[PDB]
Amino acid sequence: DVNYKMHFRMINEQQVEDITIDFFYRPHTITLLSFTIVSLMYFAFTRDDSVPEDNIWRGILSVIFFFLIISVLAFPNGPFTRPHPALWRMVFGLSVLYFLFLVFLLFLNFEQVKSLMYWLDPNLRYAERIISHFDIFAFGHFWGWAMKALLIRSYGLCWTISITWELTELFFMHLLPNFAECWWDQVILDILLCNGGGIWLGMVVCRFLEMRTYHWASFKDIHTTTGKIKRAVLQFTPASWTYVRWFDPKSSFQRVAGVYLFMIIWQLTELNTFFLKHIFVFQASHPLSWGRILFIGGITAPTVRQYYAYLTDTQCKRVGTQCWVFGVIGFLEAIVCIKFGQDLFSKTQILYVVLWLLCVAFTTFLCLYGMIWYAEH
Amino acid sequence: DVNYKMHFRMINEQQVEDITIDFFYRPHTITLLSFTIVSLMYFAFTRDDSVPEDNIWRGILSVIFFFLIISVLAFPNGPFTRPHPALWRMVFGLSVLYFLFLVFLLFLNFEQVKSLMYWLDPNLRYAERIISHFDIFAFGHFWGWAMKALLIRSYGLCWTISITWELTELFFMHLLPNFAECWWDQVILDILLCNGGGIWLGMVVCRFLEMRTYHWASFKDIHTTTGKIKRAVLQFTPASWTYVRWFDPKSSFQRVAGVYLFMIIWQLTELNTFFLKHIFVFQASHPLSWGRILFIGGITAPTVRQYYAYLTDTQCKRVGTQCWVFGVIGFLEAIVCIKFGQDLFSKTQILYVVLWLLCVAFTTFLCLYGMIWYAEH
Ligand SMILES: CCCCCCCC/C=C/CCCCCCCC(=O)O[C@H](COC(=O)CCCCCCCCCCCCCCC)COP(=O)([O-])OCC[N+](C)(C)C
Ligand SMILES: CCCCCCCC/C=C/CCCCCCCC(=O)O[C@H](COC(=O)CCCCCCCCCCCCCCC)COP(=O)([O-])OCC[N+](C)(C)C
Ligand SMILES: CCCCCC(=O)OC[C@H](COP(=O)(O)OC[C@H](N)C(=O)O)OC(=O)CCCCC
Ligand SMILES: CCCCCC(=O)OC[C@H](COP(=O)(O)OC[C@H](N)C(=O)O)OC(=O)CCCCC
Ligand SMILES: CCCCCC(=O)OC[C@H](COP(=O)(O)OC[C@H](N)C(=O)O)OC(=O)CCCCC
Ligand SMILES: CCCCCC(=O)OC[C@H](COP(=O)(O)OC[C@H](N)C(=O)O)OC(=O)CCCCC
Ligand SMILES: CCCCCCCCCCCCCC
Ligand SMILES: CCCCCCCCCCCCCC
Ligand SMILES: CCCCCCCCCCCC
Ligand SMILES: [Ca+2]
Ligand SMILES: [Ca+2]
Repeated sequence: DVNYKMHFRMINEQQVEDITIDFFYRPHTITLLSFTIVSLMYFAFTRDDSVPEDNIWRGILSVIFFFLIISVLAFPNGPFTRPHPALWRMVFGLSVLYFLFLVFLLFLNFEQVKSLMYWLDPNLRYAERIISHFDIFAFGHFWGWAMKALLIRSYGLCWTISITWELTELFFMHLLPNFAECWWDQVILDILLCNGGGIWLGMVVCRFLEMRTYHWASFKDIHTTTGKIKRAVLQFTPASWTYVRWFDPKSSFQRVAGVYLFMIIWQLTELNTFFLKHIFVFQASHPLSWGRILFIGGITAPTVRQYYAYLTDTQCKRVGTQCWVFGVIGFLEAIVCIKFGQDLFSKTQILYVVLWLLCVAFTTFLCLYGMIWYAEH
Repeated sequence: DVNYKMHFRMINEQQVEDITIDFFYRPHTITLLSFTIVSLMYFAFTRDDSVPEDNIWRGILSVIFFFLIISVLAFPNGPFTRPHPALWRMVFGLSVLYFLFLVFLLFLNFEQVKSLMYWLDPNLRYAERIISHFDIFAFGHFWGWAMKALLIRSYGLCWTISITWELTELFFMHLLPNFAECWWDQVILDILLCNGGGIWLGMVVCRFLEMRTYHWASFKDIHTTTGKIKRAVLQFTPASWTYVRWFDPKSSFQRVAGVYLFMIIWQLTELNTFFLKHIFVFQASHPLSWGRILFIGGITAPTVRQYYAYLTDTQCKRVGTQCWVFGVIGFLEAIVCIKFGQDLFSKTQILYVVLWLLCVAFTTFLCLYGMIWYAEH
């Protein structure tokens, strides 16, 4: 029983090792208490508040900012400790804010959510060929799949969802009877170039990061100018890497069905992004579109590393809180999409979605046959 | 360095001892996730949302409830572990919610706060002798002072702050030139009877609880129904008691300054309770008054214990997060009172307030002389 509480404190709050510069790791939480009061003392007695709209906006920014200070003090930092554990406490603190925002949205009607997002941006109310198909949003697909394949560490898992989703996104063409988007982009250029190339780069890098010896010197010990610039930059790369193996030659039916739930919460999060963009109409260049994808992408890095630990390690006995909060966010967005988007469909095709998981299990099972038959042969 | 992190975890998250009924202490957080998702599914797909005000109110309620759940998952439980640590995690979560609400209020103007509190309760817009002076609010004063004296374990501190604050509240009579309240109440009945009796009862109970042997049996081991009822009721009393001694015969000036800061924040909280009520006009029977007083009294106990631990224990080296949040809440309430209440005073008497701390240091210094001279004599 000592192991459970000890093993959970590696998933939830990984601790720093070989602390040599103790300035960055020694809490000063009365210089934080004094800074918060003197900051708010300046924003109270000097800031003009004759504009009612600006008071509400600046109030939100301060509530969000001072919830990140609470996150640094109290929230767990996941399984990550670079560049600093406090970044991953503030990354977790934003997950709780987004989770509670989705809880609130579930009780408002459609007109109140539409009016809420016409307050964030008033403009929302009024709203050879290969080269053009690559743009700043192609880097989002490429570098998103490069990051995902880094922590999934499986060609089969990544290509099963890079293929099935881009087939699903092409099937959802009756939602879009206006834009003349050609099918070749979703099946050829996305699967092969953005997703296919991005997966390879994240798998080439991950292979490097697991054959790398992590002997970390101390920033004080180095006595060359180029050496300190080298060690400061490398503080933003992983300290170590865990060898990820999802299946085994003898994998329990609980392990097969834990990987299968992974490929369904994962493949649901690609369905929330598609629908949240269609129900609440905003373009891909709006900060609500790419800002949320960056945030969900940032939550994914410690969620994949906490789901893997719980799924495989036999002494964990608890799922980390960041993996918990990602679970509700992925599921609450679906309810928001179902509740608000009840008019964009007339004949609902959930048969495709029902067919969408049958061909995912049938393909995970082909991954099991691939591994088991390869070990013997 | 090992002791600091170990000693802080005895103040931030005290762990349970002699767990015999493991049902109450084994996390089931995927069941929590499923319950949250199904509850929100029901509230989304069955609740009528044609009334916007009801939508906003129920959204606030649900956000608070699920922040309580998040605090059960992630927030620390202070130095207390009875009846369950989760109650104190939820208490800390409510502390954080109130602190963020105070952060938000500092940017709104007076009219926006008035409109907000009229939204909370629309009625706010339209708003022999000894026996009558005793009511349920007298009971509130009595039991609050009983709890305070229980956690401070000092006649000197409690009586000093009681006398000083009642004198201050009597002095603040130019704020109230309409109600015909006299000095008799505040100087006699609110010192000798209510506060005096509460302090005496709290000190008697603390003396009992620090001479009590806490041999806790197991609810399963007892084989008499009366015994099981007895052990179930006693789960809501402290498991142990700490002998509290603020001063010493040889007390460092740091200890004297820490006790002085403790007393100053205590009297500041009393001032906040007075000024919030007189600025934002709500009567003493409104939930905004007594609910806030109950909430602050609930925050006070782990705050007092953690402040004592940090002040006296030499290996703590960090102040618990609940104490941090309590201090920031008190200071933010003071800032709110200063910012919004700038019209209820014309000639500001801070000389009395300046005189209010000089006579607290003098009275603390008489406590030091009392202890030191008593030990030799
Ligand atoms: C409606 C239309 C049609 C659609 C239908 C579709 C639905 C079809 C049905 C799908 C159901 C399939 C699941 C079946 C049960 C699986 C049991 C299982 O293996 O349990 C466990 C793992 O699984 C878990 O339960 C883990 C925690 C999950 C909850 C947190 C969510 C975080 C999400 C993060 C997602 C990240 C995404 C990243 C994105 C890139 C392991 O089993 P165990 O033996 O208990 O564990 C042993 C290990 N310990 C306990 C010893 C440590
Ligand atoms: C304007 C008009 C006139 C008005 C003027 C008035 C203003 C006049 C000026 C008043 C200020 C008086 C000087 C204060 C000096 C303090 C030095 C000191 O002793 O430090 C420390 C304690 O003190 C602290 O700093 C503790 C943490 C405080 C912050 C938490 C807030 C929550 C409090 C919750 C209050 C609860 C209330 C409950 C109510 C019932 C101890 O010193 P150290 O050696 O560092 O500690 C050794 C111990 N370790 C470190 C080894 C572990
Ligand atoms: C701005 C700082 C630039 C980087 C300067 C630099 O040298 O940083 C060193 C520190 C940690 O220094 P150590 O080598 O003792 O850490 C040992 C290490 N944990 C290990 O695993 O060996 O990193 C940070 O906290 C950086 C916080 C950045 C927050 C943005
Ligand atoms: C602001 C810039 C932040 C940039 C932060 C960055 O690049 O490194 C942060 C973490 C470092 O993780 P640790 O070395 O603490 O743990 C290591 C743990 N055992 C593991 O298995 O990784 O790496 C990842 O997220 C890896 C995915 C990369 C995601 C880009
Ligand atoms: C409703 C339950 C009635 C009480 C029934 C009862 O017998 O209590 C069960 C447990 C007692 O736990 P142990 O007896 O193993 O000791 C525990 C600890 N190690 C000690 O020895 O102190 O208490 C709770 O968690 C009660 C949670 C109440 C939450 C409201
Ligand atoms: C819902 C009803 C909750 C009622 C809860 C209750 O009465 O007990 C809760 C705590 C129990 O404290 P522990 O035994 O965990 O720690 C013991 C620690 N070493 C100490 O010093 O106390 O007691 C106090 O708050 C004591 C003040 C009383 C405040 C009323
Ligand atoms: C893991 C990092 C998460 C960061 C969240 C991204 C939010 C950015 C919002 C930017 C809005 C700018 C408007 C012009
Ligand atoms: C330590 C416990 C804190 C509980 C907070 C008290 C809030 C109660 C509000 C009740 C409102 C009822 C309106 C009729
Ligand atoms: C422990 C009891 C908490 C609730 C106190 C209710 C006070 C009601 C006051 C009504 C006066 C008219
Ligand atoms: Ca696509
Ligand atoms: Ca009084």
